[PDB]
Amino acid sequence: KPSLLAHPGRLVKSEETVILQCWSDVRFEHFLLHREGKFKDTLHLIGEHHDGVSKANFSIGPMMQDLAGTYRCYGSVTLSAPSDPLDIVITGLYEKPSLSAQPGPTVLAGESVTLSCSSRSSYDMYHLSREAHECRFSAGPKVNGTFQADFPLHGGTYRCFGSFRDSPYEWSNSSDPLLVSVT
Amino acid sequence: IQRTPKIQVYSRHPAENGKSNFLNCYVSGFHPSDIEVDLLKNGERIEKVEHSDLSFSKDWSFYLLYYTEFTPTEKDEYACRVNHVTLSQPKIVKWDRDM
Amino acid sequence: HSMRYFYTAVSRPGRGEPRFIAVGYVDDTQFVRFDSDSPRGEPRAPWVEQEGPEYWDRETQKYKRQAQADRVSLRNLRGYYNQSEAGSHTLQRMYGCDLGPDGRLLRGYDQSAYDGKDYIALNEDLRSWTAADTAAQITQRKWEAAREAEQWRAYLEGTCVEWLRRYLENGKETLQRAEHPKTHVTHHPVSDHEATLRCWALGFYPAEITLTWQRDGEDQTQDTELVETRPAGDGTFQKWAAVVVPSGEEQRYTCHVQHEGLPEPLTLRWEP
Amino acid sequence: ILKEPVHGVY
Repeated sequence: KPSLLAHPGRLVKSEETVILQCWSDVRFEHFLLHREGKFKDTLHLIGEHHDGVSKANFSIGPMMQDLAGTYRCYGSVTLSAPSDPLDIVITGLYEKPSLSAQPGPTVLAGESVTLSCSSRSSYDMYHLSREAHECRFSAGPKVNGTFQADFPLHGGTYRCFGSFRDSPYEWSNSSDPLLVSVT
Repeated sequence: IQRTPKIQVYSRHPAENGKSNFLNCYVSGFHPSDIEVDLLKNGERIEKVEHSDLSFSKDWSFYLLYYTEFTPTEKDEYACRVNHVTLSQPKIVKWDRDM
Repeated sequence: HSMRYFYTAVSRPGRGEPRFIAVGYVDDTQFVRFDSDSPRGEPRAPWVEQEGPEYWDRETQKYKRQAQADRVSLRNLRGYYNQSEAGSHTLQRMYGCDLGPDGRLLRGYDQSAYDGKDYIALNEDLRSWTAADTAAQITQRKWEAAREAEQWRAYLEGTCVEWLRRYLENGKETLQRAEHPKTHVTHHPVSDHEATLRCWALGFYPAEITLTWQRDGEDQTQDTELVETRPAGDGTFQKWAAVVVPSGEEQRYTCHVQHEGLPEPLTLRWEP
Repeated sequence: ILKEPVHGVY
């Protein structure tokens, strides 16, 4: 199966562009990029050949909500197996949440650190990136009117995003970058 | 929600046989917005007919004005044929020069 | 005076992308249109034909983007109601600003309907929404996270008012000048003992009119046939009001015409 | 003038 990679990453800010790179070891003379989601599509590209690597660079234009979803790429010699799914999200559609750390952003190695993403906006879900693969559903409203989730977590800069269950690929503006220093 | 259109056939100015005028069909109060409106001269579709851009009232129901240039005579009859999902058959309203 | 915009987006499942139609009015005078089915913002009144080509490019751009947002909105709306793919659905939005005698803001408004039914409206404070149902609560929640209420309050209180006052200056000879109606009464026999009296109001702008039949000076609110005010096509409006009277009692009936473009009401009487 | 389509998706 071919490989599908987002450059610089699968988190695309609204009105910005991302490139999906489809590349294989097999010599395919054409490449297919198919999105499944709110609005589906199939994109056709000729296919560059260099050192036994067959490659195409699909450019995903000014990011809009209809371009977000799960992309797969295929190669043909005139269809190959699907490339594993690549979820491409849009971000920046909603107000940004606050990211905190208990006990504190700077800890010593071995201390458990937890991150709290919170907002007055009723996000159903919250996403933890650093690259993202952590989703924790929200809890709230809190007496404050806050909707919050906790990500039990060496070191890095963390962001967190809110989203709603109906549109899993549409996230809030990024939270301010929180740097976890594990000394 | 489905609303049957109200149909009014009329002229832009008081009909005067032999004088240029415009024949209007005002359809309003209807929902959904898909509507077929023809203007008929002695039963025959007039081919060059224009209409206003889709708008709607406060109750969310739509209205459209179809119109065509025409010279009323005593010998010619005019009508408006409206077709809409709420209609069993197309509805024809004849032009009364005093309505 | 007021400025209102009317959006109509209609899904064409399997017949292409949703059709988006928009119209802008200043009082009862349309001035702009847009149809996604080369989509261009287009003037419909001569006093906006005097904005420059950068006004109109900006306008077109927003239009085509509203058509792309509506296309996603209708795709969400169907999801909220668990509606199928095959069915056509309608999304309407009306918004704009009224002005008071001071030429400044009286009220702003922004209301939406889905398949003809109320859906979400901006509250008068221009800070909150009312959600018609549980589907519209998801939209409210997203618009609140979007911080939309402010975008709209900056529109309705600022640019909506500034451009209405500029439109009204640019069309002062048409928009700030009421045209009073031209009235006459017609007469038709009805069966053997009755007769129709029809009171006509033509060539009037704006469209707000009151026609009333009086018998000896008594209001005949019942037994009066009142037709919907209708566009004439030349920018003016038409309305008639009929009453069925006994043959030979026609002289007791007076028609009364009230329109803001009149320094005295019009009283009419069919005489034989 | 038209209202700017910002994030008004329903």
